[PDB]
Amino acid sequence: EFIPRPVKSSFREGLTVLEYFINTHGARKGLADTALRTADSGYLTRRLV
Amino acid sequence: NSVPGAPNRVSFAKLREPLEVPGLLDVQTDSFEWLIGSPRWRESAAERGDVNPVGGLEEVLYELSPIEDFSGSMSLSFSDPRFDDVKAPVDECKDKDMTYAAPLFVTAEFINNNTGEIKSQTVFMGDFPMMTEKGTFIINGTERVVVSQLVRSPGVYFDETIDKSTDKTLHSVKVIPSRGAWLEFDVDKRDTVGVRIDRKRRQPVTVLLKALGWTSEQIVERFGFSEIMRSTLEKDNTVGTDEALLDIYRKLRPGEPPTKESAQTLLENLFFKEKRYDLARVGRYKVNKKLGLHVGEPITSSTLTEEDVVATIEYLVRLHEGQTTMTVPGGVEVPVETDDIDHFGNRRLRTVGELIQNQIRVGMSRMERVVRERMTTQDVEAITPQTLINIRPVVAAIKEFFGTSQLSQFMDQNNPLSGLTHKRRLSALGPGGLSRERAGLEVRDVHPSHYGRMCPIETPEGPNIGLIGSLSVYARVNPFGFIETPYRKVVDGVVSDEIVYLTADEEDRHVVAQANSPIDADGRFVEPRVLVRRKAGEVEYVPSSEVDYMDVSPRQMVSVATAMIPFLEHDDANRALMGANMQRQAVPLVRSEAPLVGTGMELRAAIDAGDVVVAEESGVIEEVSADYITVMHDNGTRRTYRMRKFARSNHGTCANQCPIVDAGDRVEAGQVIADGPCTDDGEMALGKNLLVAIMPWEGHNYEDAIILSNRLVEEDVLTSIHIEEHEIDARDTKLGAEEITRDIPNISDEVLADLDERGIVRIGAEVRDGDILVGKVTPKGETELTPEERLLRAIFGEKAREVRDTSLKVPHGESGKVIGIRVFSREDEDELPAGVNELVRVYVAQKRKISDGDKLAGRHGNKGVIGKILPVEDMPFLADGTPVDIILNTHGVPRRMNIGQILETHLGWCAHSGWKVDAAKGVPDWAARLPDELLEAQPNAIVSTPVFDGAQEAELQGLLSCTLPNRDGDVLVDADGKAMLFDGRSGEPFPYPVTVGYMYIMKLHHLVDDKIHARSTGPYSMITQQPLGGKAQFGGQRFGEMECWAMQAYGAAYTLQELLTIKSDDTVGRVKVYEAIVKGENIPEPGIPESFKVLLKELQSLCLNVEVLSS
Amino acid sequence: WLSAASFQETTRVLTDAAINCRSDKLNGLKENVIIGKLIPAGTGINRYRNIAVQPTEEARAAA
Amino acid sequence: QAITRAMADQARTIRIPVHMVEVINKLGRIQRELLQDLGREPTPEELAKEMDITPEKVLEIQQYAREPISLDQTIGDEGDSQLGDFIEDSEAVVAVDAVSFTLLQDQLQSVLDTLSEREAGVVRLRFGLTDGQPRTLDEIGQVYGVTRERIRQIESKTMSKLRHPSRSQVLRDYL
Amino acid sequence: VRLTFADIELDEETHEVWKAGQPVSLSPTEFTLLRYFVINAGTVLSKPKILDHVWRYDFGGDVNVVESYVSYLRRKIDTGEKRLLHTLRGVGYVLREPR
Amino acid sequence: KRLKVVAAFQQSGNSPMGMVLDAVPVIPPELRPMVQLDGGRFATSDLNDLYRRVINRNNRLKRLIDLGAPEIIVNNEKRMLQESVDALFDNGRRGRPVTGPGNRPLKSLSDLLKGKQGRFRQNLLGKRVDYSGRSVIVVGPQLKLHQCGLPKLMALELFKPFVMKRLVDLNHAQNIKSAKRMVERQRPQVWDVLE
Amino acid sequence: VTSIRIDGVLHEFTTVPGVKEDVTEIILNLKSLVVSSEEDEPVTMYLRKQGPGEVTAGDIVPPAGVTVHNPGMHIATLNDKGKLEVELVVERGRGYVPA
Amino acid sequence: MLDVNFFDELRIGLATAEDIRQWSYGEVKKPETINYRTLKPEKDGLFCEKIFGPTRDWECYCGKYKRVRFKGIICERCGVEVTRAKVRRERMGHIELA
Ligand SMILES: [Zn+2]
Repeated sequence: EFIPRPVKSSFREGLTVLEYFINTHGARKGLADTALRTADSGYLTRRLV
Repeated sequence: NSVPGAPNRVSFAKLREPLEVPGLLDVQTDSFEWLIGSPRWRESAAERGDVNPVGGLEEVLYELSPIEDFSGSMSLSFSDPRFDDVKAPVDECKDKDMTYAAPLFVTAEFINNNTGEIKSQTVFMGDFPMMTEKGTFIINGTERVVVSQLVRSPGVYFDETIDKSTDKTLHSVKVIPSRGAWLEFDVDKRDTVGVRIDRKRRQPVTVLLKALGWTSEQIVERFGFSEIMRSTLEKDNTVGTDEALLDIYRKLRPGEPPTKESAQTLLENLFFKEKRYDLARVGRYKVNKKLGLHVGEPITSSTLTEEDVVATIEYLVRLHEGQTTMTVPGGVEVPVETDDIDHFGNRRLRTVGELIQNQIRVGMSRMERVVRERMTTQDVEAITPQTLINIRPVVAAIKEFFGTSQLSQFMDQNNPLSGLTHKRRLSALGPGGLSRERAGLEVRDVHPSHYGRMCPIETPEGPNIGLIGSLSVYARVNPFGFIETPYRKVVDGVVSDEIVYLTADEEDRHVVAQANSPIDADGRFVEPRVLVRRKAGEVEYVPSSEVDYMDVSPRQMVSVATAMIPFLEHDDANRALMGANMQRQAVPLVRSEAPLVGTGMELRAAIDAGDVVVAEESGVIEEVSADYITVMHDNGTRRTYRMRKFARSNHGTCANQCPIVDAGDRVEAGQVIADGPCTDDGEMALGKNLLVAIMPWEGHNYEDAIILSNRLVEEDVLTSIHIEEHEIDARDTKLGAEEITRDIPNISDEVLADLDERGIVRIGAEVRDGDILVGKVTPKGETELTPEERLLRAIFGEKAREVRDTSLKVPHGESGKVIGIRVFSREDEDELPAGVNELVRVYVAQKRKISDGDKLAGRHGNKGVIGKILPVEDMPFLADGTPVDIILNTHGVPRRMNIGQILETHLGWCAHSGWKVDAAKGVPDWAARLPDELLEAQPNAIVSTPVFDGAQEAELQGLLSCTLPNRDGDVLVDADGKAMLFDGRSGEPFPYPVTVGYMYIMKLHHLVDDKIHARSTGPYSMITQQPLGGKAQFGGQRFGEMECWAMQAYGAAYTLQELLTIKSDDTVGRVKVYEAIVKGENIPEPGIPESFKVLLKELQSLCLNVEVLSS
Repeated sequence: WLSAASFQETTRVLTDAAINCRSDKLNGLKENVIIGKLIPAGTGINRYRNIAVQPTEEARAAA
Repeated sequence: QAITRAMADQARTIRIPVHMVEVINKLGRIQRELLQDLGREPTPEELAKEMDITPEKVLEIQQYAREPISLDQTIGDEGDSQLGDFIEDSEAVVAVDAVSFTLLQDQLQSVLDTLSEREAGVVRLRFGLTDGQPRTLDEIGQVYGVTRERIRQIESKTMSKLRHPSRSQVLRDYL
Repeated sequence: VRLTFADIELDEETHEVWKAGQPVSLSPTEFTLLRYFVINAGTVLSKPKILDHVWRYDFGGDVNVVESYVSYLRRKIDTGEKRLLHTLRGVGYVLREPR
Repeated sequence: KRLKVVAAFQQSGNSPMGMVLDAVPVIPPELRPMVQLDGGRFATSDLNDLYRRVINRNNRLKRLIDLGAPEIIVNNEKRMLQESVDALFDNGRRGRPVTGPGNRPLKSLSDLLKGKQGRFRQNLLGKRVDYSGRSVIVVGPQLKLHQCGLPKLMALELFKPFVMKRLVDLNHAQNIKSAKRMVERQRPQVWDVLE
Repeated sequence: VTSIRIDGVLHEFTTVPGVKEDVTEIILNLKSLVVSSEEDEPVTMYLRKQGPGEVTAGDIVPPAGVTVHNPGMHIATLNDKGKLEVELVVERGRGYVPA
Repeated sequence: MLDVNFFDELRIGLATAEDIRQWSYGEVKKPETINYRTLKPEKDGLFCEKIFGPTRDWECYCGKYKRVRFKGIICERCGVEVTRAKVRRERMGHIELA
């Protein structure tokens, strides 16, 4: 889902503690999903070939 | 600075902190002290919860005691577990491959009541391994570290589910105790309530309640509001307490004839008897807190209770009804809600002490069973506790844990930061934890309760992403294994100086403010609505007169390693994670210059890593050398610190220590006396400051490649000492005893020049690949001699040559000098493994220089290999003529969002050049809030930038504006941090100014010398004739299924056939192809692979008639 | 059945093949790879593997 | 008796006779008893004194008591590969010493051809090069019609002249 | 260049053996057998090993000739029934020093 | 679903008696090697234990039936023999698997045929290959499209027989043994012919 | 200077007894020596010091025909038990040549 | 069936007792693998030379034949067949179930 309070600042001006916390939330979710997706795509292409 | 010898490091921090960082080794040290029962932990428990101070050993001894026989007239008990002086010092234990341990004694008392007898003895329970002052264990000369693990705390957990068939809300509860049988309740799709226990999908709650001795009238009078399960009761179709017990027995115990008493005794033994079911103390506390049973009582009776069971059922039915508050009869009022399984209020931390206690418990259970059998068998009135207790199970269990367990790992010591991060690390694998294949995205995610407990940035990037993390820099471990963090309190709107440690349970019942809030320097908040964290982890704006807690300081949310990353808030999360992970892979160089721009965490990390000698007592320094340092204390006594030199670490890196003190200077307690591998002046220094331009150059830095000057190779700026050890042993064999000797049969004389009379290479002799280190020969006698070999022997007149020389040779692919030799022999009282009469280890060191293919990195995840080392003349240079030291591509910065590295570059150039803010008419507006003693910095100054209370963009812009010239009047770097560079090849000035500065660059442990591999023909496996794998053997590349698919897609069949038949499996094919390739003829036809024949035989062995038909 | 067993459900495929006494013609690419003979694709086709080259008559005369 | 005999017969992968199993268990039991009594692991000499047997036999029993390990057990920290993937093949042909051996065969054939036919044949049937069997003095005498003493003399002369510098230097590298 | 162990001192060049320092004569085959034993002191040599090296390569006889030679050498140099020429059943003979 | 197997049995020449076994085969010992590794310790192939268990159960059963035993004892022995055979073929298929030291399940015959680490995928489709190498990658912007830069030590090791034969032909070494010696020592006269 | 030699050491990774300085860091300090030679052949110069003091580049005796130019640069620091004895061999050349 | 890479078909099917006995080169009836002292395979054991071929090339159980000339002749004293030890990777055994 989307947190109602977004990050008002940018990386140029620097982020705050909670802003970095939520950014880390999103980044960790993405880093896990790509790792799973690699193996999933490998299985899919193995079946296809 | 709180450190007497701390070098001055001006800081940009705007807000002060109330409390200093605690001991970074507390998580291990305090736990081990609790396990031992030391007086320090006794005092700690007395000052904090003196109600029941008991160590792990005392607790397990009291739980096991008193062992009772069937008769009951005689019994055994254990008490007073005491320790003894250690066997040997840590250095001696590491050198002689011993185990740093200490004897353990237990006062055993055997009592006999039939006639009256007391037998008191001091039984030697074994040699308990000890923990050094740095939180490490020494096992067989190796430094092992036990990483604390994260496990679900035993207790009661509620969950909610949507069936998705009728969209009906269902609720379930699980009571999971450690070392016990599951308890489960749920509501089904219909109104029926299920108590599926030990995987038996029947017996609704009513039959269990009846078996518990509860009448139907009692059930309806107590649990009356629950109309759904009241209807379930009306549909129980099983009336009678005895009938309920009969049903429960006949289901959970099939095959046995139920009896009147067996049902009751089995129902009791299943849950209410601690011999087969017991929640831990933490589990009992969690259940009591959840159900509001006891609030002013100590933890006892760890087994489950019928009152607890009925309270759980009431909680489940009330939660399903939609209630939000329950007062259990005889208990306090508690909220009613589901429990998150990944919340840190339930994910407890099993530490080193807890793991050791569990292993001791297993060993002592085995010992108790053995001793009970022995004391039943042996005669009475002639028995002794010494003759009763046998310590073999206990010592076997402790050895089986401390060795060969994934929760006790090698202490990687690439650098002190790597060691300190290996300690205070929270894993999620091993026994009692989820597996990597078992793991899921939900557990791998980040929880809002992680704030201040587990850092969400520092974690491995491999397949275990999210399963391993690091403790927060301010975190602490509560007595029950729950991670708690300190936070200050606010009253009336003013922040006090009081600090209270809060577990994640209470943090949901409060409103925690923000660390860098606009404090008014009096206590009030200048801005009414501030950003805070609410109960459910939400962040929102709340008026200042409503918050009740505040963060102690910034960086509380971050670990120790990541806290050393400057401008962290300017870096993206993934790149910051990459940089934090790479910080622990930096090798220690020969100088390790301190960084120009850093944070305040480096000094504390270096101090707490234990790699720098510190003055235990204040005093003057009497004499100083390269090996030892003598300190003349105040009270007459003097101390001598022995300083290790060129000691090989776990990963083959030097651990040199150097004095930093003089011959007359005074030193106070805690002051750094000698710096270690990656320390400068007492603060961590994992890299070097390099002059960097961030423009592309001729494509040699294309796609994350890095360009460097040749002066880095020349001046030894980036060089590392790598020490590798080689071992060989002489052991008795059926044909006699192999001996180490310089007399090797049928060898040349030149190759024996470096061997002394002992047969071992002389110290300091340069060695290269293919040489001989230890001259060892074994008794082979003779084998089948072919006629050609007989002819050769009889024509060259060789003697018997009765022995075969399996001498030690250096591995293929490295060289270097010889440091020292350690010789072990059983003829000199030295203890060796049985059958071995001589052991020799040779240390080889290489002064490895920087080269192309090596991996360099920054502190912001900007890694890269070295594309090309350029000559110093052919590099860009400023107008002053100083060439740039390192060139990085500019296309990698904006895409990856790591502008913090450019911020660090600008600040590093400012620090190197020095600055002075012209306060002619007041300080400028951007420098108004800038702290004093920072308005004027000498050249080559060192500044500290806290991760979140760092230097602002306006302040750094002003500092770049005031950038006082270098030697003559010249400002090489303009206002916006750029400069004009002259091309070193063509000579024309570069058309546009490029950004230049000073950046901290570290050399990672990915040297190409350790990765280059090639193979033409080597060893093969036994079952199948495929070549081996890995650089340990000669290797051989893995041509996998994807490679086969690509080969087939290309349409080239001959190359695939060759890669499969004559290069891997066909033995005659290999021999013939080698013969053809040496004699010059063309490659012969491939044959049938051996793996196919192996598969055919395997299929035939499975009673399958498989054959091949030619027509 | 060789290709099916190497792909997936090895025990089930082997049991079914053994029960049905099935035979593999070894004409498939995967089984050719497994047994080590030339795959029936690309340079493994007969029309490409069984070509015969020889110097031209004028070239041989001039040689 | 039946249980103990069956345990001794079928407990270990490598069969050990009961006469040795009994002494192995006795040595282990009294070794643990001595360790318990003394507080330190008993030394091999103490164990030998307790056995009333020599320390060499004590050590032989100790090394006999070892059991084999599974070749298929996981060796890595995680489950990636088995121990059987880390063991070489001693009996496998190295594919280079075979080429060295056949070239040595050709060179030895040429060197033998450089000498006289009589001496070359004497050496060949004496060392068994044409066939596997190295013939005896009586055999070479009866197949060549020469006295055994004369055959011994000519064999010694052939060996001495085959030790000659150029032949020795040529054959030296093949070792 | 001499080959010695404890009380046995064999000089090949002069072709003599010393057992506590008096002349003693041996048959040749026994002499080269003693030379093979002394050159490999402390290491057991197998019976086919000894037959192939110290006897001729194509020895078509039976093994016990080596045991007769060993008995000859023992009664020649090892007077007592506790010997320096040890025998290991099924593995062969060796010349160590008793411990 | 019953006919799909009944008719398959009917049409072919095989017999449904193949389900039961009166005798089982034994894989060749080289496919189940027992090797004395360095240090005197031994290593077994984890199939010898199952075969030994089956042999022990069969011998005990035949001894019991020859001597004369109660029918319940004979039936228990027969059940043990059947369980041992099932463990040898498909360990863990029925009930808990038979486990060795360290509480790890013994691998059976079919256990080395299924899965990614099984023989079919890990040893037949893919293979370890000689005359091959690996190392890190750097940028080669001065090279052409059809060219790559190979380390000289890596290329020497890869092309070892080629360079050995060529240097023997050039009379730099008298024979293959000397050629191998000079290649291993990396003599200066090796790179010139290596190019 | 291309090669050095200390009497009490055997390789660069040891420590001379009595001197606070290490061998490797002594080498690195010696890296900053500037000289001027007139003889192309290798030339040896000596440095001998004993007693408590800071040995610099002014205590090294250059043979005639060569010149040292930075004698005030620091080399090592000794103690009462300290004793330094090193020999430096120097040659001409151009550019950077590794060890 | 001649291993010449000329395979028209590859067949599988259920194996009967007669087929298993045809495959088998002998019957193993002893759960012994290696002698603990001589380190040699035991007779009629899981590694029996008589059943599975000689351990060493051109060698009988004790050494009555040790030459390549004795091609394919079984030893009268032991019963092993003098051939290449690689046949130990091809010969198959069987056991008779009670
Ligand atoms: Zn025989």
